[PDB]
Amino acid sequence: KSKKGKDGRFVNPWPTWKNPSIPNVLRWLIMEKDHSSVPSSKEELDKELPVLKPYFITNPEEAGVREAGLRVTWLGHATVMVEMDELIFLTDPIFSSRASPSQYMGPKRFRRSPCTISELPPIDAVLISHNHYDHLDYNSVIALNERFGNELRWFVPLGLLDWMQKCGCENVIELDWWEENCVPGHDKVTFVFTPSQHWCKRTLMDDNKVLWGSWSVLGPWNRFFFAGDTGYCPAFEEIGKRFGPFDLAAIPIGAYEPRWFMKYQHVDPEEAVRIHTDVQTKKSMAIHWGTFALANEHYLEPPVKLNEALERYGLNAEDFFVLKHGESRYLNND
Amino acid sequence: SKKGKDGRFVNPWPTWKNPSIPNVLRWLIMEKDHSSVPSSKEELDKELPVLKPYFITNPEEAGVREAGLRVTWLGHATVMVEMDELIFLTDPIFSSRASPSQYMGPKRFRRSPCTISELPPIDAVLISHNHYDHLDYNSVIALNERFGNELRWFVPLGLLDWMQKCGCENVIELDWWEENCVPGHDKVTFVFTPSQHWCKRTLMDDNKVLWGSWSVLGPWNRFFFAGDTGYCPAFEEIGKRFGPFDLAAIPIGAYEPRWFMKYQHVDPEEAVRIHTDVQTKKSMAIHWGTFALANEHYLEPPVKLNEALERYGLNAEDFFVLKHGESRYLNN
Ligand SMILES: C[C@H](CCC(=O)O)[C@H]1CC[C@H]2[C@@H]3CC[C@@H]4C[C@H](O)CC[C@]4(C)[C@H]3C[C@H](O)[C@]12C
Ligand SMILES: C[C@H](CCC(=O)O)[C@H]1CC[C@H]2[C@@H]3CC[C@@H]4C[C@H](O)CC[C@]4(C)[C@H]3C[C@H](O)[C@]12C
Ligand SMILES: C[C@H](CCC(=O)O)[C@H]1CC[C@H]2[C@@H]3CC[C@@H]4C[C@H](O)CC[C@]4(C)[C@H]3C[C@H](O)[C@]12C
Ligand SMILES: C[C@H](CCC(=O)O)[C@H]1CC[C@H]2[C@@H]3CC[C@@H]4C[C@H](O)CC[C@]4(C)[C@H]3C[C@H](O)[C@]12C
Ligand SMILES: C[C@H](CCC(=O)O)[C@H]1CC[C@H]2[C@@H]3CC[C@@H]4C[C@H](O)CC[C@]4(C)[C@H]3C[C@H](O)[C@]12C
Ligand SMILES: C[C@H](CCC(=O)O)[C@H]1CC[C@H]2[C@@H]3CC[C@@H]4C[C@H](O)CC[C@]4(C)[C@H]3C[C@H](O)[C@]12C
Ligand SMILES: C[C@H](CCC(=O)O)[C@H]1CC[C@H]2[C@@H]3CC[C@@H]4C[C@H](O)CC[C@]4(C)[C@H]3C[C@H](O)[C@]12C
Ligand SMILES: C[C@H](CCC(=O)O)[C@H]1CC[C@H]2[C@@H]3CC[C@@H]4C[C@H](O)CC[C@]4(C)[C@H]3C[C@H](O)[C@]12C
Ligand SMILES: C[C@H](CCC(=O)O)[C@H]1CC[C@H]2[C@@H]3CC[C@@H]4C[C@H](O)CC[C@]4(C)[C@H]3C[C@H](O)[C@]12C
Ligand SMILES: C[C@H](CCC(=O)O)[C@H]1CC[C@H]2[C@@H]3CC[C@@H]4C[C@H](O)CC[C@]4(C)[C@H]3C[C@H](O)[C@]12C
Ligand SMILES: O=S(=O)(O)c1cc(S(=O)(=O)O)c2cc(S(=O)(=O)O)ccc2c1
Ligand SMILES: [Zn+2]
Ligand SMILES: [Zn+2]
Ligand SMILES: [Zn+2]
Ligand SMILES: [Zn+2]
Repeated sequence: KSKKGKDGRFVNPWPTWKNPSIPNVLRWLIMEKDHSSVPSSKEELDKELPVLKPYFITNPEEAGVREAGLRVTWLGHATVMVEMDELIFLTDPIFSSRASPSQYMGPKRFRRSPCTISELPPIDAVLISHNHYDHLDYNSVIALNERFGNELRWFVPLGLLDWMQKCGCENVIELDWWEENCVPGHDKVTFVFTPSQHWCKRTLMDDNKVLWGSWSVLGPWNRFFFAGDTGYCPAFEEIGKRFGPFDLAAIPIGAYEPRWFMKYQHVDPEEAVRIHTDVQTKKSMAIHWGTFALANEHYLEPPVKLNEALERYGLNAEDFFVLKHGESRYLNND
Repeated sequence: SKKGKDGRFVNPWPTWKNPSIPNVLRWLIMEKDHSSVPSSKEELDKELPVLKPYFITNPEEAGVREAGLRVTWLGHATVMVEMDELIFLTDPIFSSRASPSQYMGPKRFRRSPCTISELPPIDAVLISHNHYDHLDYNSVIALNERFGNELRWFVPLGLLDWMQKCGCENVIELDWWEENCVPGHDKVTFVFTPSQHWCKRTLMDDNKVLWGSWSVLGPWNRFFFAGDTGYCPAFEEIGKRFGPFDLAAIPIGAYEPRWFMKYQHVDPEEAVRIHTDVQTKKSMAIHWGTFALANEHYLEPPVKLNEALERYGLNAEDFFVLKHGESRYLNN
């Protein structure tokens, strides 16, 4: 322990130790989402954003990794299924149509989930970046703990242990910044909770009662990063130094409109490539975007801006790629 | 005329039927005890396989026109019927949970055979009553969003406000024994007909809106849809005014325990009794298999229906149960 940014707790709750943060939010009702991307008749969306059928549906076998490499599947938004070092773990699972506490108001995904809970292979762990309704889905937790359970190791930030138990999960681990743990079975892999510049909120006045963050999974064979939700911040340089080089990093590239406002909690594609450089990863996956309209940008804009920023930094789509809904990708290491 | 209409108690709608008795006491702490226990995904694939509808692989097989009659079961009471230049949906529920909340309520154990975007052009939807497993807010939004005036909403008395607040302009409030039609081709008639059930969505809105059943009289085929009901008269009356019918969709589920349910939910024997009363050639067996709204085994209703069919001198052909997503072309 020499020079890591730690928490990061004001009076009772946690602010971001990062300097760029400014405290002023006015939340989500009808206001900035509105319709400035204008998703048209679904056939348009099928052409632009085709939802694929994941490999583990047609071929339920083959869903391991056979050590060596690293397989990844994008299940919309921040839902990512990662297979490595004899483990298959999900990240920020959202399978409901609506990311909201109500059934009558809230952002409803314009792209259906590539698969269902019953159809996915045996999960060994779930990673929760923060507690927002588009990353933490009550019904999804219910489904996973109904099919899985005790066998499902939930890795959550500080403050969500109570919530997880109230949902009905027994194998739950609260982690603080730079804290680590593992799956009981496979001790060779370590799951570390690492900083991020975001916030937490589900109800009134519980703002930041629970922590946010990012996850670093250190296997013997593969190293993986998952940013979650964040604006640009110096803690990703710290992550790239302490850990790294990583094999895959999942970086949000969406919901970066009113930068003047979002920039403190949401990178844009330029800042996303900035993250990719910071974390010292070999490859990066474009998560967020494409699933929910959580900001004002055109729903196809973030990939275009990502390619522009990639060219800016002298990189190619190979280094930082965007998948289709349900598409998979295998990556074998040196 | 003999037609038994009704009614208007000193405040809400009665059933006016003799058998009605006090039997409500909402199911939030009532028979929650789930003793049918659907589980074991292996059990669900074998027991209740969800089929993939024809209009998925061949969306153009919209059928209809052919003088006959096609039906597709999309779980619970959600049924798509195509005949006599019409494709109309009935009691559409596509959400997982039939509840006003996202945290409590009956979550279907058999997911919907298809989604809203995948179905062919629907010309009409029929709403039997306002319960959360027959009237689904999100489904209504979806259809009036993909569709608009291109949707004939037929609702009981008291539901016009709800539908307009949802955003539908093509809505018709009916009192049972009243008729109407779809603008384009008026040759087909939609009639709201009696039934023995109740209505409730919130606190103190008990029976503010009517329940009932639907009779669709085309030039070529006549079709009945019961909706939700316990056994009561007027099914003979329905068989009298119109009929003989070609198809009837009769609920066969959510009947146990009997002492509580008999007055608003038929059992399969009473379903066969309805089949006889209404004068239909064939029957489709709706409700059941999708949501657990009672204590009976989730597989029991088909067995009890076949037992009652043998009982009443009828064959499985006369009263058939489809699989989830299966279709059937009842011609002639
Ligand atoms: C706009 C209405 C009331 C209108 C009025 O009477 O003026 C108000 C009353 C309830 C308010 C919500 C309460 C919960 C939230 C509190 C946040 O700190 C701001 C966003 C939310 C989601 C609020 C949004 C909005 O400010 C609402 C919906
Ligand atoms: C659902 C009831 C009324 C039902 C009825 O009496 O028929 C209405 C009455 C007051 C309504 C709220 C008033 C403040 C807000 C107004 C916004 O424009 C939409 C969100 C809110 C938070 C509304 C949500 C909801 O639409 C409420 C709670
Ligand atoms: C009970 C009706 C729906 C009735 C129906 O569909 O017939 C629903 C519709 C809108 C819902 C409200 C929306 C705003 C609020 C959302 C909160 O997360 C819970 C409390 C409130 C005040 C909700 C209470 C209740 O859940 C309402 C009023
Ligand atoms: C009330 C139901 C269960 C009711 C039943 O037995 O049918 C319970 C089951 C799980 C419960 C939730 C667990 C997670 C959350 C814990 C919070 O500290 C309060 C809100 C939430 C969202 C809870 C709300 C509510 O208390 C729920 C949904
Ligand atoms: C009104 C009851 C009961 C009062 C009590 O237990 O003393 C209280 C108990 C718990 C309260 C809820 C807990 C979860 C949420 C906490 C938020 O910070 C504000 C909104 C919510 C949704 C609260 C709204 C409401 O105020 C509740 C439901
Ligand atoms: C049992 C609790 C209260 C617990 C206590 O006694 O402290 C009570 C409080 C409010 C009650 C609900 C009120 C609305 C409904 C009234 C019906 O007649 C039965 C079902 C419902 C949905 C009730 C279910 C249950 O009877 C609840 C949830
Ligand atoms: C989610 C809040 C608060 C949780 C917390 O902050 O600790 C809890 C506290 C009070 C809870 C309610 C108490 C009465 C009811 C009890 C029933 O068995 C389930 C539904 C109801 C309506 C409960 C729903 C939910 O479980 C509530 C609203
Ligand atoms: C706002 C939290 C969700 C918090 C979370 O998801 O973490 C949810 C969880 C349980 C929800 C309650 C369930 C019972 C009631 C359902 C009604 O139709 C609206 C009012 C009540 C009292 C609900 C209010 C609100 O919708 C609650 C309290
Ligand atoms: C409050 C939102 C819309 C808010 C917005 O436009 O941003 C509105 C939009 C549609 C509204 C619903 C329409 C159908 C119902 C009408 C009832 O008489 C009251 C409950 C319901 C379920 C309404 C609840 C609430 O009033 C909703 C959900
Ligand atoms: C707090 C407002 C008062 C505003 C008004 O006078 O309209 C009241 C009056 C109208 C109320 C709604 C009317 C329809 C529903 C009646 C239910 O039995 C409880 C939930 C609902 C959804 C109510 C929630 C809430 O109790 C509201 C929104
Ligand atoms: O568990 S799943 O089989 O993966 C699952 C879970 C939910 S739910 O989380 O919201 O209950 C779903 C909700 C919808 S809907 O359009 O919003 O009604 C559709 C499909 C779903 C599939
Ligand atoms: Zn967020
Ligand atoms: Zn987000
Ligand atoms: Zn009913
Ligand atoms: Zn029903």
